[PDB]
Amino acid sequence: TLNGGITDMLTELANFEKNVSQAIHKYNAYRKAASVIAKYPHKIKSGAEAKKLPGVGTKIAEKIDEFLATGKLRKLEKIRQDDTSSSINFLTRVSGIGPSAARKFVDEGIKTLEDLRKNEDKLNHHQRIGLKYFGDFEKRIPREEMLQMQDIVLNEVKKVDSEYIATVCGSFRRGAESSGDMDVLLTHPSFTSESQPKLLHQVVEQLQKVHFITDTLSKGETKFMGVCQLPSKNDEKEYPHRRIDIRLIPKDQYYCGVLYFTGSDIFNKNNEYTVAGEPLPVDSEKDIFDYEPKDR
DNA sequence: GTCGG
DNA sequence: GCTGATGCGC
DNA sequence: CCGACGGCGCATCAGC
Ligand SMILES: *P(=O)(O)OC[C@@H]1O[C@H](n2cc(F)c(N)nc2=O)CS1
Ligand SMILES: [Mn+2]
Ligand code: NA
Ligand code: NA
Ligand code: NA
Ligand code: NA
Repeated sequence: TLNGGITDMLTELANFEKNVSQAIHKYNAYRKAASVIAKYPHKIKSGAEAKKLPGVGTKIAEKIDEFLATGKLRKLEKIRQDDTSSSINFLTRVSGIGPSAARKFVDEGIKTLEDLRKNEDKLNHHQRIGLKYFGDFEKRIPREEMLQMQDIVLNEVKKVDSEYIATVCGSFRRGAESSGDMDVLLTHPSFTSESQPKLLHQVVEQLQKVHFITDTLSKGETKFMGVCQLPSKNDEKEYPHRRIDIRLIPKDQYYCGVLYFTGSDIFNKNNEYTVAGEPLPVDSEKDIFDYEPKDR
């Protein structure tokens, strides 16, 4: 809301550091700064005022000054008009195209999605899938669809083996009314940290079998990443294709896993598996609290 | 780019 | 053919 | 001044 022009500017500069300059620590400096300014409850009137906040320093303060005087940054204006840099930044929006792959393409004169379409042969598997669903992957998912998606996953996991346990984590578990993707945690009593069968593959295969899963970006023994889609009517309009992650965790580390991927971000910082220690037994998420998703 | 040893 | 490094997403 | 700044699974590349 307040400082939005400032926060948009910073997030834009951040994206240029990451995607074009390949300077990841500066990308995080701009994001840290964008985040503290976003939570600052006043409208900022000067650089010096901003500078007081942790993560805002001399250079960001002078930039805030230029923006406040002119509504612009010479530097950002210039790079947006720049064909190379601007194209590199844009292509990274395609899932599977990082900063390195974006620069090689634009060096060969491949600058748009149309150019990408004409050169399928030059893309790897992840990248074709990302191109194909380019607009779908940017859409958010309504809760209502997430509940329908949840219904399909719990039903089908349970069909393969009733001893599986599955939990849809992320913001959704925290009760959020939209979500960026679907993250699912899976375990099975026979998979323990000190032990294993194709417990991921059988679940992925059942969901492909009923046409919930439509494509595969990556798939190993522990982690699957891919695309899914709700069924529609022949009459009604098609659902967008959605991202879905599935992680197989051992039973002991499960509730430690759930806790971690359920979050939120800020809440956790207050490990994933959990002066070297010795591994404590957990039958539930509350054993950890001992040693509620919604209010987070 | 910002922080802090 | 194998291992170790890098790119990528999150 | 000058180094830290996050870790991990999977796909794919570089190198032997
Ligand atoms: P995605 O569904 O965006 O995020 C869920 C989990 O959060 C963890 N996470 C996210 C992230 F963006 C970064 N950089 N690190 C990280 O550990 C793991 S996936
Ligand atoms: Mn997610
Ligand atoms: Na500051
Ligand atoms: Na990308
Ligand atoms: Na780049
Ligand atoms: Na995810």
